[PDB]
Amino acid sequence: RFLKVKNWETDVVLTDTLHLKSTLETGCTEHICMGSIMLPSQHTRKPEDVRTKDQLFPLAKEFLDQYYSSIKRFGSKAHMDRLEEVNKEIESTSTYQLKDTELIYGAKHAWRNASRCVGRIQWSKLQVFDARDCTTAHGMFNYICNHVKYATNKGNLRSAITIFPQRTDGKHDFRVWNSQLIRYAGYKQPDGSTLGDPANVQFTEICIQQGWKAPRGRFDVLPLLLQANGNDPELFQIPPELVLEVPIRHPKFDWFKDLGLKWYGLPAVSNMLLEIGGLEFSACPFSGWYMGTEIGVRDYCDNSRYNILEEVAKKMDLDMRKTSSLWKDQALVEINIAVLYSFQSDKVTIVDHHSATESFIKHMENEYRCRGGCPADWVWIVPPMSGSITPVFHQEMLNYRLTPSFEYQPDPWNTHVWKG
Amino acid sequence: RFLKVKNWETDVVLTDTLHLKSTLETGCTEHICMGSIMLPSQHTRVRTKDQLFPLAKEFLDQYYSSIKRFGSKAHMDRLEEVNKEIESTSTYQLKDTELIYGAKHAWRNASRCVGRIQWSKLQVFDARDCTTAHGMFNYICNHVKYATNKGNLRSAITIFPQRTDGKHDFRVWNSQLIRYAGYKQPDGSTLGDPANVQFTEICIQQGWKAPRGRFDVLPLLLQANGNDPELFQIPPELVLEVPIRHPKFDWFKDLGLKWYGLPAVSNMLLEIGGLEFSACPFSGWYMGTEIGVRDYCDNSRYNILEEVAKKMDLDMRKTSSLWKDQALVEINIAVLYSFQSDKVTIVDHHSATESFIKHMENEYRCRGGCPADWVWIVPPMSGSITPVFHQEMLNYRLTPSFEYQPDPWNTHVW
Ligand code: HEM
Ligand code: HEM
Ligand SMILES: Cc1cc(N)nc(CCc2cc(F)cc(CC[C@@H]3CCCN3)c2)c1
Ligand SMILES: Cc1cc(N)nc(CCc2cc(F)cc(CC[C@@H]3CCCN3)c2)c1
Ligand SMILES: C[C@H](O)[C@H](O)[C@H]1CNc2nc(N)[nH]c(=O)c2N1
Ligand SMILES: C[C@H](O)[C@H](O)[C@H]1CNc2nc(N)[nH]c(=O)c2N1
Ligand SMILES: [Zn+2]
Repeated sequence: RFLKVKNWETDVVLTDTLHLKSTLETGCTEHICMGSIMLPSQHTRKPEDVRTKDQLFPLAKEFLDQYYSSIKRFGSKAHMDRLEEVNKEIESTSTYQLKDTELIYGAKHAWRNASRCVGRIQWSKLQVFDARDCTTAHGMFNYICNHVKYATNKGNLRSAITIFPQRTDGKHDFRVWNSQLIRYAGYKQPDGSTLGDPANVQFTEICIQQGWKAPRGRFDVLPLLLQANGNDPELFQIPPELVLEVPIRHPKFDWFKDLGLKWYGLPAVSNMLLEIGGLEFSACPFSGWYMGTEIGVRDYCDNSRYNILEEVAKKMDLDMRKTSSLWKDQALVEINIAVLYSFQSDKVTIVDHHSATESFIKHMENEYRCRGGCPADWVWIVPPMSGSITPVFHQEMLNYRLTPSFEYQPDPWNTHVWKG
Repeated sequence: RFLKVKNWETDVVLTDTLHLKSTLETGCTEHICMGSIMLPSQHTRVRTKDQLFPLAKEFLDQYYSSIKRFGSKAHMDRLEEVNKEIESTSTYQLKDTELIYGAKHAWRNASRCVGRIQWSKLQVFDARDCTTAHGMFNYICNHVKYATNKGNLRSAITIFPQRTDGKHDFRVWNSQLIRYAGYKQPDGSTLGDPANVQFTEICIQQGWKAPRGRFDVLPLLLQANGNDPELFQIPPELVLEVPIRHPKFDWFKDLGLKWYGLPAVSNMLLEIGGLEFSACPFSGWYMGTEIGVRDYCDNSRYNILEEVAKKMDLDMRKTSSLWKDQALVEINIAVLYSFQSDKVTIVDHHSATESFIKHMENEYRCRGGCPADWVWIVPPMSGSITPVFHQEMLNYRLTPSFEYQPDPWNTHVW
């Protein structure tokens, strides 16, 4: 079966056959589309769902078939020997270890398969750091520091992922309790207002309970809370000289610097789960570089985040009485101009949403031609401002789940059995 | 099976049971989501005697429930009467009350429509007695004048006779009652609206005398009883237009932009209780972004971004100056400002999406849900600063419904 997608701006039609290799489920049915559900059950991974031999060798075999195909060795003796070796290791030890080459392939293809990621043109240039020999939270801290230094590269950002030991019985998990490696604290005040990043209040409170001495400012970089081998997590402070930040100023508005805004340069997601051949890597922080709107639209202008639209619109002296003045849209553009101006001026890698979406369309067409498709989630790919003046708005997309993959997992403070 | 949707800005959670009453199909499966396909086969559209009575029964069931007469004598009598009429005539006719209910509920069920908070105030014009294209023209002029109301726009639909054997179809060939012509210039580009180049051709290539201008109101091409379609010019005094100026940039007027007040979709199919109304033009009032973002700034449409930005003297060397985004906001300020100045009804995308969230809350509370298509509900600019961006939505197909149908010129047995 073949499936066509049309770009309604250019009339380019592409044909998807890759969806036939889709294994996991979407959450939709013929009678209901769940395409706007944020974290459906099919995109998450409960740690209690630890796999049996029963289901593991078919997942391994399918991964290894894909791997050996990509290296033009399908059906070779190396291929058959590896299948044999993995089979014996499973029935004997109930799990198996990936080779270094397989791990690198797996992590690159999990990103390649991430249908919500607009930055996938870069997928083949991922630096994979093998941390599967790590045993303690202190060792995790050291690996994460090296990831941050490497990825940051003094502003010339480089994509990277660090992969800690895989899940065994779900009782000895490695977890990074931070949602991102670098994030600002948030503090609920007694008067109900929030200081700092409202999205991080709950995690900030955990850190404080675990002994963090909170500066209680608006942009305090959170400590790392790291869990090795299923033990209680431990606190660590990232060396501040490793945390690259950018003060936000506007190229025309001199008062903008006086808002006191900054952001960090390195977006590094650390709470997702990497699935490769049925193995589950519960700690696998990865990082790239920012698209401007992630900071300028969502981080700064979501009502439930720093929420700076009013103050910016006040200082611009826009007509704030009626929404039809579009004072919110005007301030939004100026804030996003400032984010991009500030990063470029400091020579920190950033991409604007016009550039990123145009590159994604080129990536997607290439993937149709060389791979037979490119799974893509329109709801997430379209940028959160100026949607229809980017080319992805007009692009039909097919969403399906391929493995290897990144999955969501429950926050560990909800599942952890505390040792004390 | 009893599903929940969450708003991530407010944490409000709603429970949906209405989807269990879904009848048509989405195009998705458990292995693939087609949520961003413009026109799956299901959203496009002869009925045999067999499929028609269950459809009629389902519709009459929900109608008599809505008036609290489910299981009443009147209900059962109507069921058998339509049953008798289908067995006999191979179709049936709706009572006026059922027609009005069916139309309002087709709008209520339109999961892609952000304006549905207004669904119950729709003015239904019964045109089922119409027999000719001149009669269709008369009915449409009356609709346009009633709906326009000197700029105090009112929602309305006009329903022409239902499909019979599929050979006597009533169709409005225009996609909207009021749209601007488009012509392929000899110099290579496109004058007017590029979206309407084909239809503009079929007007000339059927008789129209085009002014070959940039904002020429297209004539109506009306098809009655399956005959050949006929041209009619809508009286200009009935077509309310708005010159587009900016409340700060005096040069804006020199761009020469205008738009019409009345958005009136004319090419969809209305399905009520199995019956098919192939000609059912309906109208409401614009959300500003429809004109300013899509009509004016789409690259396949009037595509004015570059010209506006040049007149603003923005740095167009690099995309990262966000000159497109700046111009886009100013264009959309001008649209709202112009309509508001001329006292023509318009809603901005902030007000409309806030209204839709309130509508969703009402529908979940009083109906058990509200089918909604996030890809279409979220506005084409400033998506995440509108509340619908953060609102999870369940998309499913309820009937009565509006459906797409093939363009007539591809189907007409000429
Ligand atoms: C290199 C530049 C990159 C850019 C510009 C980029 C951009 C984005 C953006 C804007 C999103 C939407 C998420 C949101 O709005 O919060 C996203 C999602 C995602 N990105 Fe990328 N990304 C990049 C690199 C990477 C890398 C290196 C990885 C992994 C190796 C990755 C994996 C993902 C995944 C898994 C998601 C999906 C999250 C979900 O399913 O909810 N990205 N990306
Ligand atoms: C009164 C104010 C109204 C507003 C502000 C409004 C707004 C919108 C918008 C912005 C869209 C998106 C489609 C596009 O971008 O081209 C839409 C779709 C739609 N509207 Fe409404 N509308 C209104 C009235 C009505 C009425 C009176 C009807 C029918 C009686 C209706 C039926 C529909 C349908 C069926 C669609 C979806 C077409 C599809 O499935 O692709 N609307 N509306
Ligand atoms: C690697 C990377 C690059 C880049 N430009 N941006 C990112 C962050 C995007 C991202 C990537 C990702 F994989 C997961 C998330 C979490 C999204 C949450 C879910 C609810 C609220 N938001 C976010 C990562
Ligand atoms: C009644 C009405 C009100 C309003 N504010 N806007 C409209 C027009 C919106 C609309 C409503 C509708 F039902 C159909 C269409 C045509 C869809 C095409 C196909 C892809 C691009 N557009 C458009 C109608
Ligand atoms: C409900 C809705 O799915 C949710 O708000 C989504 C919409 N699209 C998104 N797209 C991106 N890139 N990031 C997001 O967090 C979201 N949130
Ligand atoms: C391919 C994609 O579905 C297409 O561009 C859609 C996206 N969302 C839309 N949303 C609305 N309201 N109107 C549209 O025409 C579209 N076009
Ligand atoms: Zn779907």
